[PDB]
Amino acid sequence: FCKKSTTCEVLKYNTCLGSPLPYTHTSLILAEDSETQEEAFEKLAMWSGLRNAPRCWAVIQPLLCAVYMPKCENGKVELPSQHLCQATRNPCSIVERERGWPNFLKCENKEQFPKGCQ
Ligand code: NA
Ligand SMILES: [Zn+2]
Repeated sequence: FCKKSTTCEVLKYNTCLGSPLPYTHTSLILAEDSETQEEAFEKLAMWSGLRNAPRCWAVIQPLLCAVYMPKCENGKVELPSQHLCQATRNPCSIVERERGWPNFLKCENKEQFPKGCQ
């Protein structure tokens, strides 16, 4: 329940939004707007507008990477934490005005963002 069972695929990129990754396997099961890694790349660049607000970017960048390019290992993908999600709501509240959060990026989604597994 802190992880989701899935089939891992080899990462086509070694970088998520500037950050080098310490893993080479991923899954697209968490990003409900992407079916391929090439689509996840496109959607990730779409979120890169939040760079102009450092206090938003500091928390939203690790979260988006945990959703779009998460670590897959031994048939399981890791789930992003509820604490990390809630930290984004306030400094990134501009999203609510401009487009709103997708269901897979809402904190009320307890199966996507469970608490405990930090
Ligand atoms: Na998907
Ligand atoms: Zn491998």
